[PDB]
Amino acid sequence: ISYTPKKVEGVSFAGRETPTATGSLSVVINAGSRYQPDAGVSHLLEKFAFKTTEERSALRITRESELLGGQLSTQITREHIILTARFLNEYLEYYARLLAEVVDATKFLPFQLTEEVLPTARIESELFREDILRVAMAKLHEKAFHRGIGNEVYLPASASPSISEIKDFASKAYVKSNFSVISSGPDVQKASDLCAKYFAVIPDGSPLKSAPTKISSGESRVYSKGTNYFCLGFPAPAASPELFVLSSILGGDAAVKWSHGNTLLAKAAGTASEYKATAVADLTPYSDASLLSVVISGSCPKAIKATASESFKALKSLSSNIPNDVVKSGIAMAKTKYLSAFEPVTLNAISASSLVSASKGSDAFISGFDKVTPASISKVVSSLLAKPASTVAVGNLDVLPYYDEL
Amino acid sequence: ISFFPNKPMYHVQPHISFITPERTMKTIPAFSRWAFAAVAGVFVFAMQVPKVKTTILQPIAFIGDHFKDKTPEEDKW
Repeated sequence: ISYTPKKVEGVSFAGRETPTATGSLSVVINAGSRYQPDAGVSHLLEKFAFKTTEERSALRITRESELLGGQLSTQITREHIILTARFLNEYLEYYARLLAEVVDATKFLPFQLTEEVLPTARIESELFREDILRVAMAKLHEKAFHRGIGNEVYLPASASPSISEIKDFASKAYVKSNFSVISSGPDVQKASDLCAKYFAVIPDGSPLKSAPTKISSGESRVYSKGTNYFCLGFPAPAASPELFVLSSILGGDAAVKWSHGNTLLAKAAGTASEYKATAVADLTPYSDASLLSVVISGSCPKAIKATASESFKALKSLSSNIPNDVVKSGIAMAKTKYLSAFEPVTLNAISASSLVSASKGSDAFISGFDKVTPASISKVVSSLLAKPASTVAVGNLDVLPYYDEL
Repeated sequence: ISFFPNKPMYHVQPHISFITPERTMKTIPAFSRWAFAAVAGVFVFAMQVPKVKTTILQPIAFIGDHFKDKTPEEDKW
């Protein structure tokens, strides 16, 4: 159920055996927006996936994959670049070869950047900028962390890196010591042998070095005419089961489909503004940091302000003592969410962090949920409220509150 | 020695510009029908010409009676 790490021929491997008819192959390269030299280099390097290699052209890579009936996908986060390809289990060797060729020899033709790669990045950046909530969350991330993981993931409208910079970054990043291989087919030994045989020609460089994360605080404001948002942010140390339990105790999302909820945030909203503003919370683990955020949205700024004050009071109320039933409910919900975040074969923000970390990412993490006690949650909350939080306000700025008025 | 070695069932046939024997074999009935229609139209647009009338239309039975002259001794001066 959980990936088991292994190392063959200097290649990091992590396999999983499932009873299905399909499979998956991915490479998790530590070359995300955290390590980029300039702005937007990681995005363009990721967009260069499955382009004209030294042995094949883009036409071949696309048309012949279509003939074989397979899907090729790419992904970019603030800390990773993921190249994946799902297929029927009968075509493992071909896709292993394709991924190895893409990683190793992916000759960067100067006229492809100005014809196929850059417009796609522009369109993706525009689509991201249209989404208000994603922009607000990115601004909160940038305000909380200084520059380590607080960079800008997508390409800004006023940047244009040369092909030489991308080629240099690719030559410095695509090395045998800077990624791993994730497979979840019905056979593991065969996939392991294939990956060991094929991913052994890339030169063995050295992992990229980045400074430890620097944590601070700050508040940003912006104007909008549509719906209004007010997001809180509490930077936290490396993720622990207590943090997941706290995030599930805060709650915000209903269990039953058409209902309100009995979590602290739901009750705060109900007793504050008669369910005219919704508050949800979630946790985003990282390599050496975490961010717990509370998002309050609605159309009435007065209701948003009132429910924000009520939710802050409710969160502050957790530092004294917690009844056992609340802890049990939070533990159950957190365990359910954490285990349900593993079913898809696509690597989300939770599974990738567990896989990259080699210190019992999932095998012992689940066992640590049942040992959470109210004292531990109280201590975590008390340590969380020492430094001030970071807020982002979107909409009418004369009613949306500051942090000092919460 | 094969286009798409993993799938040897495929092959590439001679072609000029999307002109392939497989497509060429398909359009033959259309060409034949168009030729027949053109021939029929040319026939129908020229059926009062004296040479055609006396050579092709007249000898055919059950149709030559209508396509024959019916002038008695009162004829060309």
